[PDB]
Amino acid sequence: DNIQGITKPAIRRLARRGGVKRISGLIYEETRGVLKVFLENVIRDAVTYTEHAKRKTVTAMDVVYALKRQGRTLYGF
Amino acid sequence: DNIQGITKPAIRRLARRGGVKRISGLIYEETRGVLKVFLENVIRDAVTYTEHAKRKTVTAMDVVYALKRQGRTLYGFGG
Amino acid sequence: DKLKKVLDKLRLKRKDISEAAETVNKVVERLLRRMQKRESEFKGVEQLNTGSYYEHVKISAPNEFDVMFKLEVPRIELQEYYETGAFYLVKFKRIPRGNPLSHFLEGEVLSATKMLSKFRKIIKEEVKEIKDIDVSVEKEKPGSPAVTLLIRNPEEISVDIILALESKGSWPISTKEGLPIQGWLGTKVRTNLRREPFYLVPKNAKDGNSFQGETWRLSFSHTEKYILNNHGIEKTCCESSGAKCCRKECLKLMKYLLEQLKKEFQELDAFCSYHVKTAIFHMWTQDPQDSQWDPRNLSSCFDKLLAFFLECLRTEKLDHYFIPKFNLFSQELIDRKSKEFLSKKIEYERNNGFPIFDKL
Amino acid sequence: ESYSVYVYKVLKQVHPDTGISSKAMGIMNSFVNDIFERIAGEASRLAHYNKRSTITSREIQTAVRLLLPGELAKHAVSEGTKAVTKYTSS
Amino acid sequence: SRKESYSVYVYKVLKQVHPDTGISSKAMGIMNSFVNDIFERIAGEASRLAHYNKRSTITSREIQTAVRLLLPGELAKHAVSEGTKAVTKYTSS
Amino acid sequence: STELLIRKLPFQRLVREIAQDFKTDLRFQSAAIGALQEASEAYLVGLFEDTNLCAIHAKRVTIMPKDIQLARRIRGER
Amino acid sequence: RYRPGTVALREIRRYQKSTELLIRKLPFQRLVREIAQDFKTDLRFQSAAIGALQEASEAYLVGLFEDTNLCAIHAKRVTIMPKDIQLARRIRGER
Amino acid sequence: AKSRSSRAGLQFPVGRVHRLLRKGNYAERVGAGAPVYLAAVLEYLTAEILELAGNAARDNKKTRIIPRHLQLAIRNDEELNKLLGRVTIAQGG
Amino acid sequence: KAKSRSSRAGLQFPVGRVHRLLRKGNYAERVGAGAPVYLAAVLEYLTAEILELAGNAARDNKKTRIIPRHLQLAIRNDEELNKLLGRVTIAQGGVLPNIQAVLLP
DNA sequence: CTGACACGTGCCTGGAGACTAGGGAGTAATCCCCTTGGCGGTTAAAACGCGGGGGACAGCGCGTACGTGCGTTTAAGCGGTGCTAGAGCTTGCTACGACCAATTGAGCGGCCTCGGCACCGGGATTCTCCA
DNA sequence: TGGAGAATCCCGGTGCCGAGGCCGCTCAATTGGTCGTAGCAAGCTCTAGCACCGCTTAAACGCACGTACGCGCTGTCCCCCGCGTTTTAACCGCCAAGGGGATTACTCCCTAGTCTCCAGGCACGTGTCAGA
Ligand SMILES: [Zn+2]
Repeated sequence: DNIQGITKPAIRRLARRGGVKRISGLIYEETRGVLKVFLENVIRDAVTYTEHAKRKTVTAMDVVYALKRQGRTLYGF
Repeated sequence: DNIQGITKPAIRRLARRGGVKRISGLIYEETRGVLKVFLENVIRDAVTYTEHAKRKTVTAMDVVYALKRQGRTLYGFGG
Repeated sequence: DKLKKVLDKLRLKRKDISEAAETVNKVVERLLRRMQKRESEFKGVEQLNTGSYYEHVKISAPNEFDVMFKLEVPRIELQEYYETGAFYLVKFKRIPRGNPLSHFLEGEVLSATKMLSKFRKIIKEEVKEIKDIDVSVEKEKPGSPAVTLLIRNPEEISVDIILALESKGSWPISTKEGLPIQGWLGTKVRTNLRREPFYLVPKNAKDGNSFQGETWRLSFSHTEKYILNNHGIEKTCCESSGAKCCRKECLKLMKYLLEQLKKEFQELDAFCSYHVKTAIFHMWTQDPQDSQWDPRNLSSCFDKLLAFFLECLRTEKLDHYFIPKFNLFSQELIDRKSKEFLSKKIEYERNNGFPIFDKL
Repeated sequence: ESYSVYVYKVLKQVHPDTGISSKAMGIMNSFVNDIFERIAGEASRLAHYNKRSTITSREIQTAVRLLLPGELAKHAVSEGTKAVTKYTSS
Repeated sequence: SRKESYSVYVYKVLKQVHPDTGISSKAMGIMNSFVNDIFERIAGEASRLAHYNKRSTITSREIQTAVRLLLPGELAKHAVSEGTKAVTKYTSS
Repeated sequence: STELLIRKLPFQRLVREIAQDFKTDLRFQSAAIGALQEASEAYLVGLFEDTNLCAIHAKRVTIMPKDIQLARRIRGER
Repeated sequence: RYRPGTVALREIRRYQKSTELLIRKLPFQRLVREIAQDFKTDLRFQSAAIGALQEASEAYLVGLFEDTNLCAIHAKRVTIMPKDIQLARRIRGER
Repeated sequence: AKSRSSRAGLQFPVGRVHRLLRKGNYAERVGAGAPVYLAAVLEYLTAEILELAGNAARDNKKTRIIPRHLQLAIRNDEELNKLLGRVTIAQGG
Repeated sequence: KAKSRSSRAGLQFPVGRVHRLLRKGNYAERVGAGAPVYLAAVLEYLTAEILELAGNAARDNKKTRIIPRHLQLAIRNDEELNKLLGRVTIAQGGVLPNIQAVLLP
């Protein structure tokens, strides 16, 4: 019930920015799975980077490195 | 020129290895423009390495390094 | 002579083996079928066509039988603890989808206690399940991992089924210099035999201290059966067109000699019937297919059999055929007194015309 | 440290009347760090391939040509070469 | 001159698993390339870790982090358990 | 224009729930979730851009749960 | 006379079970040298460099066809088409 | 006295670039023209992106450059779109 | 005397050569004493992991040697190795024989 | 209308200016190997033709599931108060890694044998296909 | 199902050339020591991460509804598939030669290292107007 916080009006707001005009009724359960899968792979690395520094917070540059490792550079942090 | 040396039976053999079961007639002239776009990129770099070593020959290591730079790693030719 | 008669008596023992097969094969052919669909870890366990296969190779009691249920495993890793190839303990290598046996572990080692307990539980459930075949499971003892299942019948019969992991990977590094059948069966036969799988039977050391129940010993009984059946360097020898070579017959009569000795006298309970087979397998590579494997001169066949046996007893050395650095009978495994007595017994029964074969 | 002072000087001539926010400058700094770590990390491998023990301008040049695409490379090289010809000349 | 390859050690490691099995000298080129590729992946990642934390020393605790965030899934668990099994066995001697 | 499209508190709760599966007791900076969200939105915008074509290709206008698995099968993620 | 398609499946199980190079080597060498002539003139290739380039270029095309088969099966057909290739190359970053 | 940047006729720091090259674990040594060349390359790239973004803001009538303008400038130019692809930007939208 | 560093650790791969490679390559200003031992152990682990599966593929083929057709069926039939070497071409390895079930008649 | 950028001084910390030692990189000279070019003969593979049948494509119609709007409800967003974990820096010392000698077994190159394996030939089998 | 015609699988003999074993040797790993400074250990400041709470109200939720479009069905006709005959030019062996990669020996000049003098650049604070 915590993933469901990615409300349908939000998936539609993203799709309308991807250029979609007409959205099926089954892709919300699919976008949610895709989003969760993407977030697991970045949070796993963010935690792996924080533990190494023996820190407790998960800093922003830690997420930047975790993303960079995926091949998705991120500017502005 | 020599691009036509990439025959139709050759592309059909590649397609059969890739799983394709029936092949439109315009595929071949479409594939010859894809391969020649691939090569022109792995060579332009394989020759940038070679001109850096101050060489006249294009070694296999220039090819494998230039392939790494495209994200494709080739095993079995050194490195 | 006496040898041909004892061989005919072994054929009579085959008749008794048939009498037992009548019930045991009927039991298993309908008992094993519930195992596959039971949806447990022991699902897919299939009996392996090894051992006697109705023959005399089993070397078990006249009213007793034995068979083995080969359960496959993912990526068995073998480690020999404080031993020399005689005892192995299993672990696992990386397996992408977790182990099917990820809940029989004892840390990293996979132990025979938990597996055999679950095995006996499932077997008792099945025997209580089917009513057409009159089957039971006698109580368990802690001295053997055999889950015996006594069978009711007009005359009592019993059987036991031994779990045996099956591994499809390479053979253990303790067998590299083993199975020397090159000049005898050829390097082709060997290199096509060391591709088969190998089995691990659960066996307790009963001499060590650290790990007792969590130890498995290699079993190659399938390769043993291979070499017994299609022996000879001639592809037709005992396969067609007559050509009866007597080398299995000599082994049978030697095994009968050892069994009669062990029943007659007590302390020979420390040397099983397997040592005779290892002696014969080390001897067949001593002389590949000589002219002296003919039905005549068979008394010479036994002179040489004994010769080899006594030579092994006297010098305190008989390597396991497949593991060539594992003395089956040695002081540490068996102190010298009993084997000295056995050498004396072999010497005596060599003379006086083998009195052990009068009462048979 | 940050390139936030040097980027501002470049802006002051490329667009003398335009300014840049804080978050745009933040990205500007990320961009320069990324480009540096790519060109230098390519020159490092160029030197290692030829069993050399020094990064020289002739390897920054080859890294530029290998990384920048098309008419960027042809310009970058030039604006590099001029600088070296200006530097070694003093 | 003299070219140094891992062929000796890859052949040593192939006689532990699968005795009586050899390599075809082009598969060995495959395996030499694989070793020099994975070595470089781990070493570059560990080298980056040591630099994010303003350190100047690659230790056994950065090789472990690199093995954790490069190898996928179960490979990362078994690979570290043999890396630490060899850093204790090495100091007790 | 350029502003976020998911809601911040629901996404933060999602991030913390996913993270507690790795470290038992954890805490995040304020910018370590403004970056995780800000990158996760671009990932999905791009996935929808690439899955609109896999439906145009098939002579449709309605993207379906079957041509999101194609932009992912072809991109290596699946 | 085998019905159409049967000899198309017959030789997919054949060229996937093998590892031979599926282009002719001398036409490929001529192509490689003709392309490289636009970068540097009077250039020589180790016989291993061309082997590497051909083995690297055939894997690209095999994978590209593996993607375009999906892009064709998606649109409810079996015959691949240039539009199919252009989609498979666009989902990827190639165009 | 004269900074190396002034001599080279640049805006980016030649000294800091040299120091970052030396301390960065790139190669054992670092020539004297690598700092100047790399500073020139970096200055060229940043000057280009700023030239583009400043007149991409001028279209919208805003006299300041924000992540949106840099995003658009990257995504329009055919050259910087391929160099700076695979890249996300904060509030680039 | 003169024990090799790779024999104490129980390894087959060269701890000394690995340490020299770490030092001569530009990875860091210093390299601990447990880094070569950890990294040689990991490299030996991965090499044995690939080589055992490759050898099983060779042996079920009824062969006595490992060819690149066997280091392809070992990397591409394993969930984790396939993902570790997903952007890698094994020369003279071929492809994995899959054909979609909608093409079968 | 306010907080997000612009601009100003103290200073200290990192860069500029020498100087020297030595070792990495530039040059000249030889070696040999490995890339190119030619010759000539089977002969395997590309080219070409053509009949048809199985499939791309267009058309049509129903229906069910997607979009817009409206009344209601849930909870995100801003703020304000307040405390405690823990990020970030500092100061000791110490012990671990760099470096230099001298010794020495491991690993590379060269050499040489013969066993795995690629190929052939003729069953034997086992798909496909019209029916 | 029944069976004719074809591919594909397979198994007892060639024969060649590459995997692997061995030997001399050299150079790179090892042992033993010294030194110095990176990183641990402890202690402390105080930034910023969590926590609750109350009010406003933008946004999620739910329903109605009717129209756009997804999906099956049908037809038909382009255009690939399979097979056959014929052209061609790739593959192979073989030899020659010369261009170029590789190796070795001075040698010099270019980068690292060190000491010191200090101006560029960061931080803290104040003071506005672009524009959410
Ligand atoms: Zn016989």
